[PDB]
Amino acid sequence: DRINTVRGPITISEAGFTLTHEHICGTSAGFLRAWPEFFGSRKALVEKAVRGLRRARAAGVRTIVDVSTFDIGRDVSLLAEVSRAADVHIVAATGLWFDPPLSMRLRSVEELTQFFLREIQYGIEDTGIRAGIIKVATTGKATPFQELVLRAAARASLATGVPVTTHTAASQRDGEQQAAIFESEGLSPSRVCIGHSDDTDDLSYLTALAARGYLIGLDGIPWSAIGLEDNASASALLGNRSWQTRALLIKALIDQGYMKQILVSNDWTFGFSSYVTNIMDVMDRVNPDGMAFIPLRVIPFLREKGVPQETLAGITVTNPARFLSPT
Amino acid sequence: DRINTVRGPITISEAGFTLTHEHICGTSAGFLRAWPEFFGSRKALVEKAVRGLRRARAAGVRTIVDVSTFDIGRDVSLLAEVSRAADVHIVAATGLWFDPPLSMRLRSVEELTQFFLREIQYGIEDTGIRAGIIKVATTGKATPFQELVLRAAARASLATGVPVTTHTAASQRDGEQQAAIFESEGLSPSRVCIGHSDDTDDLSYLTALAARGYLIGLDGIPWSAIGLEDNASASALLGNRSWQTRALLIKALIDQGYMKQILVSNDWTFGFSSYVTNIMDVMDRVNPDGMAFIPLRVIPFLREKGVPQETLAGITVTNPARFLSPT
Ligand SMILES: CP(=O)(O)OC1CCCCC1
Ligand SMILES: CP(=O)(O)OC1CCCCC1
Ligand SMILES: [Co+2]
Ligand SMILES: [Co+2]
Ligand SMILES: [Co+2]
Ligand SMILES: [Co+2]
Repeated sequence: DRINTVRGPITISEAGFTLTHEHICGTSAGFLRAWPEFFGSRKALVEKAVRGLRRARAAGVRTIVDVSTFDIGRDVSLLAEVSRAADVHIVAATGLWFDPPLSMRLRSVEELTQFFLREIQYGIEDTGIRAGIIKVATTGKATPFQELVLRAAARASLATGVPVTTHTAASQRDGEQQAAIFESEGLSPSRVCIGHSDDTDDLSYLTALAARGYLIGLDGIPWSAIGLEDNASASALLGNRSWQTRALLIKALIDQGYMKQILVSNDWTFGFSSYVTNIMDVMDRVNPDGMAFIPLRVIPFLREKGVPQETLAGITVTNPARFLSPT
Repeated sequence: DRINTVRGPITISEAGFTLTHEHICGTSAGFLRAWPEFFGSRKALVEKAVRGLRRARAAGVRTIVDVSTFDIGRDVSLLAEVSRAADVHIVAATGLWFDPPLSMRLRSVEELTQFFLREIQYGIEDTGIRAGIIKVATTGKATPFQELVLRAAARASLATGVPVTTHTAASQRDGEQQAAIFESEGLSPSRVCIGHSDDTDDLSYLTALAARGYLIGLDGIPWSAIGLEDNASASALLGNRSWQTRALLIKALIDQGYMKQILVSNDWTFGFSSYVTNIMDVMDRVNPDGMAFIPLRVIPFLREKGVPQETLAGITVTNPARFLSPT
């Protein structure tokens, strides 16, 4: 009923339309403070983020969950500033993604548990801002360290009730390995979202996880490099599957009785330094709507395909509410 | 005429006895701010660092060059606080070591040149504290990215006059490849220190580089894991060669007429998170003197072996002053 946001505790009824997997900035630990000029300036990044979230709010969005971890360069002070200026609730994250520095990668499962617990129970850095979600990641078969992160995430979740959201290489069916590891720790499937699931057309994989109680993250609907096959870097990241094909997976899962298991988002950002230099400009040209892509283009598309507004309201309001609530 | 420290510009004479390769904290970008409890607390680390530097000061040290780069988790505000309370000048560093995150590893030579220049000319983060040295690294044959860092370092040094200091896998003769890359950029050998040179006994390698005008960094004299062969992690880090063996390389270069090419240090720290958890405790047990090891143990050892006082004063005061001075 009460979740932690970057502005403090709010009631779950106030969350409303929620985008479950977003980023204010896709960067690296300490990078934004050390080289803000990469993004023009910190002020330019703040202004871009505020304009984007205000446009998303005008379109219907009330809350975004920033799944940026320590290693994605999460700066909660930036999240707080943007949240207040745009009047959009932002849920901060803990956990580790696939670029942890030596000081993180050499740690034991017990040490990582205390770090994730510190960020949820005490606060992130010296801000007092508490995390409301744990972000973990695997890119194919889990490395010994990634297995420790998954276990530590599960132990932190059981102690606080806070949910776990994942990054997967969906074509490699990573969700199954993640699921098995979470369940070996006693974590309930209802507290986990298997993300980047829209990167695959394998419905047998998605429905099986959904049947076990897992939340399915169809979280990168506008990600498409169709038309830009000459740009090798944009093709490798955005993929060659259309926004429509990704959006039709939402309909496919509703039609198989799993409307309560779907979580939708854009996996968008306002700053991107962890890849090639031109990537943010390339991405903004592909999708000028940004985070507003879900209520402006995806919801009307699904209404046109036959999905009722009540089901779409259930996926964007009711589902994230149940997922984010500490249980 | 003036060297930039964490407390502002100082004259050449104010530098005095200088330790050319040290660290206040050996960590990772953003780590100290995100998990200060790893070091007990930030207050505990500051207090330990201030005591250790005051110990070094009473023994003769007036300046240390903290070669902690962005990726070693350099926190210039921590450096400034410790410097003020201990009354020991600290020269901060720019550059990149062997743990760059995605946002750094994906950058071009031009972009990295602008980052290093920003840290020398403008300042580090939002502190206004300017770096007075560029730290780079290779661990065997240079990787494509490490070659870009060395080139960017050379271009940054040529525009500012600030020197370059390196980390080497000395047994692999890395200094020769580093030298070839620096010289191809038009960088003068007198502006470069080939560090970790005390990790090898190959005198023909050290003398050839010294004859070419390079400064030889015999920078980790107390590093020895003799007596603790049971500790796999400490053995792989510190090595099996004695401090005496490392210190006899200073005498060996003085005997072959390269007194002017020697830079001595401890490569010590007060906090260490980029390795195994108990490493700082193990290191403090091996060498309780810390940064005071050079004037308390190495200087009297060399005095007993036949090296005169004016020669040792030349290595510890004159050589660093000439190296650090922007030329
Ligand atoms: C490879 P991944 O989909 O995690 O990349 C993310 C893209 C959005 C910013 C954070 C990184
Ligand atoms: C031999 P290496 O430079 O990796 O070890 C250092 C120890 C002090 C902190 C920075 C790292
Ligand atoms: Co991801
Ligand atoms: Co993401
Ligand atoms: Co080193
Ligand atoms: Co060092």
